[PDB]
Amino acid sequence: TSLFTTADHYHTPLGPDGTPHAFFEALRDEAETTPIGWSEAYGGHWVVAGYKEIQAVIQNTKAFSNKGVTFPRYETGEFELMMAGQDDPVHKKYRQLVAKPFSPEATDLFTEQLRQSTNDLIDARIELGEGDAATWLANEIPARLTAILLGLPPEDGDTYRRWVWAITHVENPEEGAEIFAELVAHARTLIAERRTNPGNDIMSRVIMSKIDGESLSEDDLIGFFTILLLGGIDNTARFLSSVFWRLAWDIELRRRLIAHPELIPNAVDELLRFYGPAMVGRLVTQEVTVGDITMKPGQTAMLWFPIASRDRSAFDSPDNIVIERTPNRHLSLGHGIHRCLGAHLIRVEARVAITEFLKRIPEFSLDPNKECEWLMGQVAGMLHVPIIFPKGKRLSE
Ligand code: HEM
Ligand SMILES: CC1(C)O[C@]2(C)CC[C@H]1CC2
Repeated sequence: TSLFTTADHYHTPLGPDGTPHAFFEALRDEAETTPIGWSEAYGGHWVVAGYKEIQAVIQNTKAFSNKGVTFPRYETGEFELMMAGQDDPVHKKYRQLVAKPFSPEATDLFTEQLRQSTNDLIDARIELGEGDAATWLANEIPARLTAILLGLPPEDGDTYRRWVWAITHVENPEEGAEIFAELVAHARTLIAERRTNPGNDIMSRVIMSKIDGESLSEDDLIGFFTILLLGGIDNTARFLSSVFWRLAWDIELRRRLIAHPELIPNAVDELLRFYGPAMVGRLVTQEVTVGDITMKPGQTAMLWFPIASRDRSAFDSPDNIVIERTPNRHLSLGHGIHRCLGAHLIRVEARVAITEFLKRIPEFSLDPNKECEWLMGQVAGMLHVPIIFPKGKRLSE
């Protein structure tokens, strides 16, 4: 009996705790014998579970193309994801356009506004003594951050979330395409507006940019817009929700982060290893052998990062969250040329999220009368995290 045969990142068996982690652990155990397995899901594809096997695939850009980065493909109409859905040299040229504003020295400029924002969000419910940490904080912190990066109105998080849902989760493909078409319409307007009155934001920047003497097509710009929006409203929101969930019941982890704030960055790294929501696909472009398996052009490999992150040959006590873990060479933010662009910014954002929350609400728990909900997908993490806590006081009247 092989767990690879019906492995499906959108349909992962959930254990009693609410998460797919029992299943991830079982699959990790099997992968010690079989690091790469065939799944009959999505018409048939390779599932890459072993840590060193994922490293081998991800370093091989000659045989594995990022044209298959989403599998099954995200609903983005005729548009593609900039950087993430491209290979070199096209890929490298586009990333260079936004390398500078995503560098650590540039993104640190947001840190104090991130603290203020997180605190203002906490204000909204602290007097109430209950709330969904996902909808209330985990979703909102990166949505607002993302809106600032894209030069969008920060109060329209619900609109941006509807678009993201269409791209990633809506099942009816007519609706999904229709709703992605709305994004495109809003994106065209914004681009036209930044064209005449540019600002400091990333969109303004890329609109004013030039590759090989030529300005980018509108479709390219829409691609930039789309992936950046995804990085925030999907990936970060789900990661932060899972973290809030863990802190809600794991009183031992919680008291330590409060007692050792100097440990928070390292714990964020460990949390990324443990609750890293993402998996990515690769399109096989030439015959290639990895370990025991020979893959063929046209086939797709899903890189199951969460399983690699629990590989006993790469991490000691992989099933434990050890906040002092170092080094921690997890794959939650990718590796190689497609390594997460947000990287340092997401670390700072997670650090601030956690620090201010524990500072304001050091005691809380899961709501016994409302259900948690895990969202399965290529990006997987908690969607609803209802909590209760002793009523507090706002900082800002
Ligand atoms: C917890 C939050 C996040 C996680 C877990 C995550 C995960 C990842 C992973 C695993 C990759 C590798 C893709 C591959 O190998 O094909 C990647 C790439 C990428 N990420 Fe994210 N991400 C997060 C947040 C963000 C944010 C906030 C942004 C931007 C605002 C962003 C922008 C990008 C871009 C542009 C790429 C492609 C870079 C390239 O192709 O060179 N991400 N991400
Ligand atoms: C899952 C992940 C990491 O996020 C996006 C936005 C970028 C790369 C892939 C696919 C889509």
